[PDB]
Order: sequence, then structure tokens, then C-alpha cells
Amino acid sequence: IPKWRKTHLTYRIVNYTPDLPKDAVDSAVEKALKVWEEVTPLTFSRLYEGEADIMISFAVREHGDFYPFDGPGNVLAHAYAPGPGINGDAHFDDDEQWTKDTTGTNLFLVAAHEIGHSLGLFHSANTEALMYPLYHSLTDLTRFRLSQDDINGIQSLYGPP
Ligand SMILES: [Ca+2]
Ligand SMILES: [Ca+2]
Ligand SMILES: [Ca+2]
Ligand SMILES: [Zn+2]
Ligand SMILES: [Zn+2]
Repeated sequence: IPKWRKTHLTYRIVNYTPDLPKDAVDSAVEKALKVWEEVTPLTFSRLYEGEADIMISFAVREHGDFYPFDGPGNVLAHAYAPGPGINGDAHFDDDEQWTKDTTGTNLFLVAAHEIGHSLGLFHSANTEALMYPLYHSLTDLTRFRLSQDDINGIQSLYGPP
């Protein structure tokens, strides 16, 4: 049961995708981190230089670690469980089309999902859970909220705020 031994994590957006403006990317990330920050003592802090606990980046096919990307479709991204170095990092396959709306793969939706892993959560059984295996969108992107199951999960590791 891997988990962070500290409630204050630091993140760094190594680079950006050509699909969205620099800002749409930062917002998706911040809104994704904030969903977990709200339901736990977890606190994130942005780093523009050096090594961060969660190294966020975009990439296609082979790109450093042990899990290459498969081009368009399928594995949209992935994250590593809590730990040192490569662990905790979140990588997004830039072979997909990251969108703020529902026209492609919603960056926020996936990012939130990935952070769930970087924090130590695996896939859930609940169909309407954020940590659900299969990626799907929603009609009102504004109506999204952490599913009950996700609350219980993230708190069993770090507890309530
Ligand atoms: Ca790391
Ligand atoms: Ca893919
Ligand atoms: Ca792309
Ligand atoms: Zn990767
Ligand atoms: Zn996943």
C-alpha cells in the first residue's frame, strides 16, 4: 500500500502540449490537484525549477521510463504510485487531442485521474468514480465532483482535512 510520507507535495509542469494554450494546461492541472487538496491535508506547491515530487509532462511513444505510449487512442496517459524519482510522476500521451471541452480527451478529467495515482489510488469498482478504469467525459464539465468512493479512498491514506 504505497503512500506519501508527507502531506505537502511539490509539482512541476516540465513542458506543454501543442493542443492547448499554456494557461488551459495549468488550469487543468491546478483544478485537478485542488480536487484532492480539498478532501485531504494534502497541499501542493508549484516549482518552476529542479526536481519536484510530481513531474508532469507530455510525450509520444518512447519517452524515458518503462512504459511507452501507443500513439492515438488507448492508453491516454499514466502515473506512478508514491515514491522517489520516477514515482509520483504523471505523463500525458501527446498523441491524443487534449481539450478544455468535450471535443477530444479532457485534460482536466484525465489529469485528476492521474494525480489519483500519483497519490496512491488504484482503479475503483464504482462506475461513476473518478478512478474508474475506462475514460469517459460528462455533459456539464462544471457539474463534475469527486465521487463518494474517491473521497473514501484518498482519505484512507491521508485522512480528512
Ligand atoms: Ca517524482
Ligand atoms: Ca494513446
Ligand atoms: Ca496532440
Ligand atoms: Zn510515462
Ligand atoms: Zn488509471
